[PDB]
Amino acid sequence: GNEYQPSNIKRKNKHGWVRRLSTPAGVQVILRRMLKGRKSLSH
Amino acid sequence: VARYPPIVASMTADSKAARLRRIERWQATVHAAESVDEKLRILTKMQF
Amino acid sequence: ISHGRVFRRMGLGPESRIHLLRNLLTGLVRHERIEAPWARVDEMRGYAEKLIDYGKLGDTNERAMRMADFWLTEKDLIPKLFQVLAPRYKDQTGGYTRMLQIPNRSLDRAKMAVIEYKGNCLPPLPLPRRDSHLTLLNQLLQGLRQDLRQSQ
Amino acid sequence: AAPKNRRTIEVNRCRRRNPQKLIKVKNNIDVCPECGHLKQKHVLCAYCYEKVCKETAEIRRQIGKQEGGPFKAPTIETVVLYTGETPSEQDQGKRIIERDRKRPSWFT
RNA sequence: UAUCUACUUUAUUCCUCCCUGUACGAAAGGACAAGAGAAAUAAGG
RNA sequence: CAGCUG
RNA sequence: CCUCCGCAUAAGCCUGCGUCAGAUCACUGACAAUUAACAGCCCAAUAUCUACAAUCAACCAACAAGUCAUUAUUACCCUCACUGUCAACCCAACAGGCAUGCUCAUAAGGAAAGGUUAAAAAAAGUAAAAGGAA
Ligand SMILES: [Mg+2]
Ligand SMILES: [Mg+2]
Ligand SMILES: [Mg+2]
Ligand SMILES: [Mg+2]
Ligand SMILES: [Mg+2]
Ligand SMILES: [Mg+2]
Ligand SMILES: [Mg+2]
Ligand SMILES: [Zn+2]
Repeated sequence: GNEYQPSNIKRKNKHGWVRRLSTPAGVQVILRRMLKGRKSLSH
Repeated sequence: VARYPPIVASMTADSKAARLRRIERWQATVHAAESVDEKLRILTKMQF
Repeated sequence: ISHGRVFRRMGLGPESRIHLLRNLLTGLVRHERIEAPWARVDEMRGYAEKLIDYGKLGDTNERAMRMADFWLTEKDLIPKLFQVLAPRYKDQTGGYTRMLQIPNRSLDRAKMAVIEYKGNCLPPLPLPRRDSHLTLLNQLLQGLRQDLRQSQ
Repeated sequence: AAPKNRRTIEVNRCRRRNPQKLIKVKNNIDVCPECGHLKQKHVLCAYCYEKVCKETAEIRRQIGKQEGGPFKAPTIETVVLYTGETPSEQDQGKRIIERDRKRPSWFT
């Protein structure tokens, strides 16, 4: 089950705040996390 | 006439006297190394 | 089926049982008294008395010095085996060690034993004494011995 | 296989309380005459053996101080001496381990 | 990975030989039984 | 085929 | 007695066997630590230059055709900041995996046995008469 093979470049480039804001869909991802009330909106 | 073995530590035990004896067998390889490239190859190879 | 199998199988092989026993025998030549678990002690007791019988064969004997060289892992004890232990027991022919039981080990509850070499400088063990000759039964039997001596 | 039914506490109590599983009342147990703490026959007294063990511990410490370093087994027999005891005529040519307490009643 | 039931020390045969190449048959043929053997299996050591 | 091997 | 392991860097992890104290096969609280030279973090424009692999490179040998470069003018004077530095560590599993440099049996790292007995059955290893795939 070693599917997760970590690096921080792939993690921030995949799921960070800047990639989330880069598209309208990702902005809606942030907005759903902000509305659920989450502590981490992103990586 | 009594052939007592020498009172030394052992070469293979997990003690602290035995380690010093292993240090002496390494150094004994340096003393018996002929050319200076051989001696300097022994004195520098273990990179710590 | 183990009829007439005389050796405990120990350690993790035959070689390893001989190295366990060799460490116990080395401990007992050095310190002259050992606590160790019981089965290990009586196995090693057999080896210990034989080792003195090789110590009495003289320092100058080659075979004795080979056996002492194997069996004593610390080499300073080989002068001790040929100048302290073997001169000590030069009179008696057997019975160099005594073995008793300790209470069981606190850790894993193993049957424990002490062997010492007889006649060592260490404080003596609380040896199990026979009952006194002046007790009731021993005086009745002493009287009976006096009567059967009076038959002659 | 796996159990077909669940065993009941009546069956279980009959299993784990029959005398093959109970602790046997043992009767080896005596009183050590020297110390009065109860010992077992065929086994040394725990208390008196603890006495002897502690005194061999001090004696072996002073053996270690007089030897100094490993591989110093003497070729000489040893004698333990306590405070205010001359080495005997028999104790000559034996290394001497002086102690700081009195000679015990049981060491001799 | 065994819970329950049940359970866990109830002498044959072949070949040879003899009797006998007799009995029986009338010639061909040809016994049994019992005995000795040698084997083999099974059972118990 | 010959060889070896519980 | 083992050592097919080690020691470093990388990636990862983020205080995870430092000291003091305490509760708990036999973690909690307090305090303290990793000091830059190694490594990250670079670059003034505008033009204009960059045909001839590497391979002990010498020839020889080739094809699949290759990993490395400036000049012209203009501007330019202050200087050593910031960050990483610990550990017995990671991804899994409730076996395995892991880049690179050195050491190639070790100067480094470790322990297969809680105690006993020595039944069956099972696993693995060794030995086996005669025979030799029956
Ligand atoms: Mg530098
Ligand atoms: Mg470091
Ligand atoms: Mg080591
Ligand atoms: Mg075992
Ligand atoms: Mg076990
Ligand atoms: Mg099998
Ligand atoms: Mg064979
Ligand atoms: Zn007592």
